[PDB]
Amino acid sequence: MLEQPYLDLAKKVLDEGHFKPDRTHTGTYSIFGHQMRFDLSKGFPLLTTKKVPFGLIKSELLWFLHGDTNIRFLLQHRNHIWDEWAFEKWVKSDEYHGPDMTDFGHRSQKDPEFAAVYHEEMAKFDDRVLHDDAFAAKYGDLGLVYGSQWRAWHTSKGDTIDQLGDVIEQIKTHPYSRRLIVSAWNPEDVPTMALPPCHTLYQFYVNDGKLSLQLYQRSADIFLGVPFNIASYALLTHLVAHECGLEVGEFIHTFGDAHLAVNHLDQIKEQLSRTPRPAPTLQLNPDKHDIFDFDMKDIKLLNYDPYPAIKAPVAV
Amino acid sequence: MLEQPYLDLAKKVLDEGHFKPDRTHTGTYSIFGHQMRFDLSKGFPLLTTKKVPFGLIKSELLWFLHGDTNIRFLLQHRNHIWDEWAFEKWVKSDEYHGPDMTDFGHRSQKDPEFAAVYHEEMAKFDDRVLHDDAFAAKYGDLGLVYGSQWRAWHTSKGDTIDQLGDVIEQIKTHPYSRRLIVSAWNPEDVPTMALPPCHTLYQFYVNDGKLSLQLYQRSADIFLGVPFNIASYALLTHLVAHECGLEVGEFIHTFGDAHLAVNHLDQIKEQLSRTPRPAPTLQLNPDKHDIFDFDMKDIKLLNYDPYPAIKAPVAV
Ligand SMILES: O=c1ccn([C@H]2C[C@H](O)[C@@H](COP(=O)(O)O)O2)c(=O)[nH]1
Ligand SMILES: O=c1ccn([C@H]2C[C@H](O)[C@@H](COP(=O)(O)O)O2)c(=O)[nH]1
Repeated sequence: MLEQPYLDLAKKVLDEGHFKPDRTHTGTYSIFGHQMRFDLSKGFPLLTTKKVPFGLIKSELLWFLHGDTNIRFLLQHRNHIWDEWAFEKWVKSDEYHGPDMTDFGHRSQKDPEFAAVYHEEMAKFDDRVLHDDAFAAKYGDLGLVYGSQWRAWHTSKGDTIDQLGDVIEQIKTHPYSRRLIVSAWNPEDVPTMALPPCHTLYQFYVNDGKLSLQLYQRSADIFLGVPFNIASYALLTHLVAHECGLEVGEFIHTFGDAHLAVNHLDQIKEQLSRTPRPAPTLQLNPDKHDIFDFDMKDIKLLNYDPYPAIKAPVAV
Repeated sequence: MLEQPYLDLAKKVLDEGHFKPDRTHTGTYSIFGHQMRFDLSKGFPLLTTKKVPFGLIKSELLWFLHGDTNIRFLLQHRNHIWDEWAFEKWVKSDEYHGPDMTDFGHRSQKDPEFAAVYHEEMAKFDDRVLHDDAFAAKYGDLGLVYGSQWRAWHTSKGDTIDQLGDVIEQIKTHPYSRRLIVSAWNPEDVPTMALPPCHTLYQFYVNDGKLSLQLYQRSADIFLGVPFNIASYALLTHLVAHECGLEVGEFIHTFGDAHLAVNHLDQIKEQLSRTPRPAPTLQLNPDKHDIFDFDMKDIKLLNYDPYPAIKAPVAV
């Protein structure tokens, strides 16, 4: 079925990946270099063998797409994927006056009595970002994230490039171009960012009226990360194809280091017992064409019928 | 044999690639997204089914490695891969006083009586670059090429990053790093360079004392280009492994658009009749460790026994 490539990457890491330490007290099993294809005319690759929240995956992408770097848009669609990086900033800053909150990510997962204060402060931090304008502008704004790297790359003569807007324009006028490339890796920010981007670079490709997209992903968490990554970029393929009025082609997903966390073996094995169902269909608004001004209600998912979600611990 | 992946990419493009126009009056057959592996402990992947000039492939890489961007180093090892980009500059410039030389690449291949003056001027241009210092500095210097993109990426606050020197340092001290990435794509130069780099980005990887390298190549000429590309980067894998004292692992070659030019079908079919021979062995100087100061005589090839070379026309 559509998703087999992903079930094949999980199996491949299980009986083939080697043990490799990382930023965590536990390790990972990992491989290096891996490529998968999804024919997007076959259906949309949201996993069926595990419930994946599309609304999250899509409100994040819109954010990227508007070139926004402020958490606030996200909070307003109840999407919190990005709160820990914002709130970190808050905490290491003058203006903050609360229980230190040092190394809160690790310590969220030991103490059930800290994990309860972290969850209080965070709710207030989210609250202030949502209502206090001055506040958002100071700690709601992440600075370097995909949205500005895509739509406002800072030059050396202090202006701004919209890589993606220009690229889309190129697709419209030089479809056979071999240089349709949006990159998110700036070698001058990289050594001082707490997260240099995982989604390093991608490249668009046109042939016979079809748009395809290859993603170069330096590092992928097979269980938690890669199910979301797949849908993000398959959605982007669709949106760009829609804006250029091209038919949709293939999403190619290339990896550097694909890993599975050692405390996720059981969950992943559980996943491999399930038998894929038919893929959902994606469905974009026909009246609206500028994808830059797309909203939530413009992108529908149809016939998504997943297995239950698989809760799992996180890696810290 | 070691090279099968390449013979498998050529076949794959033959009975599977679709017709696609490009910068040339002829087309290309092409595919999008492709990955190959070469286990470098099995031997060095210089093609055996077609004579490939190692000396060229290596004097180019040393140049990159010294962070040089001046043609002159190259001329001094009789390597001309880069002369047309230098000389172009010359020609569209005040100081030049000769037969116009407009669109010389196309017109080199029609007129056997132009192709003879182009070959005269070029010999003089090469001569001046070799002997006139002021001259080299003005037209010998290509500006943006791999050597400065690797070793002197210009920042926004007007300094210089040595991506590769830093990366190597990282390999030495954080071998399990998932961010060992040297990128050659600067979104701010890209729209005004006559050749935005083909070799877009690469990433190093370490496990069990072995170094591997994945290359993201946006565009590859399967017949002319890709045999050289393979050895460049397999050499680089070796040199970096040597400097970090790690064993050598795999070279993974990832492609965006892999193409074959329509006037190279016959040559490629001829190539597929040949039967690979055993791979040559690479052999680097043990006394010298700083790869930045490696010379020609420090890198030997052993037991390279190729088939004859396959001359072919070029695409213009
Ligand atoms: O969409 C995402 C976002 C993050 N990660 C993971 C990969 C790693 O587990 C971690 C990044 O750590 P480094 O790879 O930078 O060291 O985030 C994913 O797999 N997918
Ligand atoms: O080492 C090299 C250098 C160049 N090319 C080719 C690929 C294309 O034929 C051409 C670049 O043109 P664009 O892809 O930028 O349009 O150079 C290679 O395959 N390998």
